[PDB]
Amino acid sequence: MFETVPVWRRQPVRVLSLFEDIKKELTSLGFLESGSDPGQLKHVVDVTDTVRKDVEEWGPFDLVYGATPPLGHTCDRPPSWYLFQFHRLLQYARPKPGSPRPFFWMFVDNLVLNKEDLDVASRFLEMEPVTIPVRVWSNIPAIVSEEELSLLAQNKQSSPTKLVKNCFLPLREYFKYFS
Amino acid sequence: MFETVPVWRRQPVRVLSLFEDIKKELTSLGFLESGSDPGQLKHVVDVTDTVRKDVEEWGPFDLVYGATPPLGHTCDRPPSWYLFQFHRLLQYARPKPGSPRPFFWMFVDNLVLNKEDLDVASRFLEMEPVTIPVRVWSNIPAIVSEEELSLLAQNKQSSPTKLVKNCFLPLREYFKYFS
Amino acid sequence: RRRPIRVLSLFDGIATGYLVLKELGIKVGKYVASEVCEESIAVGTVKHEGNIKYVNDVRNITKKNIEEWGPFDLVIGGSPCNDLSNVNPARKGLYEGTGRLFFEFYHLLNYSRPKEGDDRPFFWMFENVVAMKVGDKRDISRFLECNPVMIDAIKVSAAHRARYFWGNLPGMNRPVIASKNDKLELQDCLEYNRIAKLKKVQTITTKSNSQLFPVVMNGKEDVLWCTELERIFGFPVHYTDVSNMGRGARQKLLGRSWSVPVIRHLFAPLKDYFACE
Amino acid sequence: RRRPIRVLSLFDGIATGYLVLKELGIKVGKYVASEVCEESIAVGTVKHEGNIKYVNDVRNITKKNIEEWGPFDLVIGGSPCNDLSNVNPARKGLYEGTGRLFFEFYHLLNYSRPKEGDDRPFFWMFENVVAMKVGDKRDISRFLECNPVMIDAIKVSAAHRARYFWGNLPGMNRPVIASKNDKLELQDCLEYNRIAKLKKVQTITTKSNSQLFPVVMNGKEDVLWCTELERIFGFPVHYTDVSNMGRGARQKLLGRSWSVPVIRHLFAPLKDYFACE
Ligand SMILES: Nc1ncnc2c1ncn2[C@@H]1O[C@H](CSCC[C@H](N)C(=O)O)[C@@H](O)[C@H]1O
Ligand SMILES: Nc1ncnc2c1ncn2[C@@H]1O[C@H](CSCC[C@H](N)C(=O)O)[C@@H](O)[C@H]1O
Repeated sequence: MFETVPVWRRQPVRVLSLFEDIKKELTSLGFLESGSDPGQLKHVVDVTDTVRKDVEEWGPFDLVYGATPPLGHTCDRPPSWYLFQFHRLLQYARPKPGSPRPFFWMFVDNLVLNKEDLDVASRFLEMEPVTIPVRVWSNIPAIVSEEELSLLAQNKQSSPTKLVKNCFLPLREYFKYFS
Repeated sequence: MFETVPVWRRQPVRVLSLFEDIKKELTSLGFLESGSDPGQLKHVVDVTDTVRKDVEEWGPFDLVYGATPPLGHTCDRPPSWYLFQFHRLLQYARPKPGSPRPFFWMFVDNLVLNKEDLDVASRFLEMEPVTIPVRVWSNIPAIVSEEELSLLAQNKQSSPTKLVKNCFLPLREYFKYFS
Repeated sequence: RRRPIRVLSLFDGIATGYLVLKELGIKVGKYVASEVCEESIAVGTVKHEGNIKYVNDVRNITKKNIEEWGPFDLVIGGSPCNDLSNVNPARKGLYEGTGRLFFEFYHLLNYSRPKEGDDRPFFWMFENVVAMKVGDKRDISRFLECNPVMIDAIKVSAAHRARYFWGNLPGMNRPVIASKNDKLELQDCLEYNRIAKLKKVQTITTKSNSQLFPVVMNGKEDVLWCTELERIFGFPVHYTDVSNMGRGARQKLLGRSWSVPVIRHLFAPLKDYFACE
Repeated sequence: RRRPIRVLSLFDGIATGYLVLKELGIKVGKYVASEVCEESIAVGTVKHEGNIKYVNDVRNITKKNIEEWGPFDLVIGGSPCNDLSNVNPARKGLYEGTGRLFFEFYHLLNYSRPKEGDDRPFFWMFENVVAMKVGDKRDISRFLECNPVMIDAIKVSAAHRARYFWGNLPGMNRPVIASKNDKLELQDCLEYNRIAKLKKVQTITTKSNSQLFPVVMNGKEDVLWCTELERIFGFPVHYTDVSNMGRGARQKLLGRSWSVPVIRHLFAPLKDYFACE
């Protein structure tokens, strides 16, 4: 784990929100600054032509957020596309080995990843997903069976959840409060 | 061909009759002596254990005769068996290449060799058989379509012809004559 | 100083990487091959006498495995091209089916990479076909963070084989020149009493149709033999005479393989970076 | 003095006669092979680079051919054993089916023999199986005018193969002793990572069922490979890797062939009668 910092040292997070913007979400807890037009959040949706240098000049970043599109909606790209692109951009944003600064990342899927895709997701993000009745892969210190989950997914697919806010609570122990 | 011999030089032929004896038959012209109880004719029917020395020890021979069993008879042995044994014993009876002398051989089939055996018979005896309405393979001087032979073979199959004597006529020009 | 090369080969096939390194005279210290085809493993095991450590599926290689089996000096690999080629109508792209296996190479490549402070020499190379959509060629370049070079085996062998090559190997862009012992025409790859119609062969694949009757023997047309296919690709003769494989089985392994003289051209600059015999 | 050997081989198979003569270092002046199997002819043509004059069916060889192709110093041959063995229930004996082909050897042997008074060296040999009825073994001895010698390949190879050998070769009845490079146990004939259950193998024939699973690989039972069959019979490795032949085709040719180390034992005394390399 990362070691906590005195409250007078804490500074506002600068976050990289991929695919799904959480700017309005982060204001509710206060990791973001109400009014800062040059926001600390950098949001991109199409990253097919993003190079490592682009992220470096957009950096530094402390939290890297990636999320699959909401349920139903559209299959603009394969569901695996978001995980692979999230993993590629994450390695660009990680601090160098000569910097032990706090760095966090989170990837959440809204029941869009298939059975085989979960195994790929867990292998690349190096942890099994935990179930919150969405699945979340993240290094945050914060952290029902499949049949009901699958049948529920079938009903909604036949016809933008933001409950992940509760997972951001221990990020208050490393960064500012309503800033 | 061989050259004819003066009449005062001719001597009685000694013949080797295999499978089918022609002693009673050969007397009709007089090549053998009616009084000679041993006779110039040596007749064997079962030759499976005859060795080259046996034929040499029996003395010289001028005519070697072999014939398949008659049509109206069971086939104790395969039809090819008589040709192969005739060819083996014939090479034993031939005079040495150093001492030339009149030597003749004859193999006659009574419609017992099938189509497969005729090709083998002609190849081993080095001549195509001539039809005498029997088939004749021989080095004797001088000497109806199958359609007829095939249908005749079927009628004959349902139910010891000796017309071959007419082929023996020029052999009196090389050996003596009895009356 | 110079020490033997430790190689990690993903999607090893019939161990073309180990073959080329030993043919170059490079001392191979360790060769870890990720390979799942039973008949392919039998080839690399028999023809190289157990010098290759097989680890089976690439998706079962953990981060601890790369640390324990490491360090690695060379990471090579060519993902299957079944779902990446314009030939097959039932494609699954770069993200489904076997096309998604490329990211397993990308994953293990970053695991094997030396840290920033470690300036030790580290080389790698990825191979795939040219008949891929521009969207999939771009994405592979976006993940490997470099651009591929196209090297056709027609320049150095007797068959068409245009392939893309990503990597950081020294002098990948250098001009391809054919060596002395390269069989550059089909007649050079044939057996005795067999006559070649063409000088070069249409791109050979796993299927029999790789014209279809390019050889004449006893004044009659006939297909290529397995021994002749091996000569076309540059493999040693009877390299695939293993595990009772018939004509169809051996052509499958050869149809997915690398052109040996091409990989020799690519791996040649490694002789000046590692020990040699 | 000594002159190269001129050989006539009836029912040549995969040219074991030419192989043994060349392995002995004997200068082969002419090798006329009577052979009808396309796959078998392809072997002797490719593996010997056209030094063998093929004349196809033995029943089409005329007396003039033996004179023109002659003179011959060695006449070898082994008629098919399909209709002469106790194994096949539907036998046709020595006088029907393929059994009558022995007489074609007897026919061409006397054609090739030197006439009486010609003291030139002339050797010959006929091979057939031991599992023949006494009535046919006697008849073959009656026609070849000699007695056969029984030589089992178990003494010099890794397999049972009791065969009869007629002929006038020098010292056929001598005790058979195994040479230095003979692989007399199955483990010697196996490949890498392959474990042999038995020391010797049951007589190998044309059919696959020849025990049936005598090798262990990766802790699992497996049959013999084609390369291993060639080592058992004493042939060179990949000797039958010809004409896209699969497992069944190569076992067919090898199952009816001669044991090379046995034929080497028989042909060895010929070195003192003809030219050598
Ligand atoms: N999941 C997987 N893990 C490891 N290897 C795999 C795999 N899926 C397919 N492969 C391998 O992909 C190989 C073809 S890629 C070609 C191999 C290489 N170019 C050569 O030199 O031959 C196949 O032989 C197969 O064994
Ligand atoms: N009618 C015929 N004419 C010539 N060869 C024949 C034949 N019938 C069968 N054969 C040959 O008989 C061979 C088997 S006999 C064994 C061959 C030999 N002992 C060897 O070294 O392998 C077959 O390969 C076939 O080609």
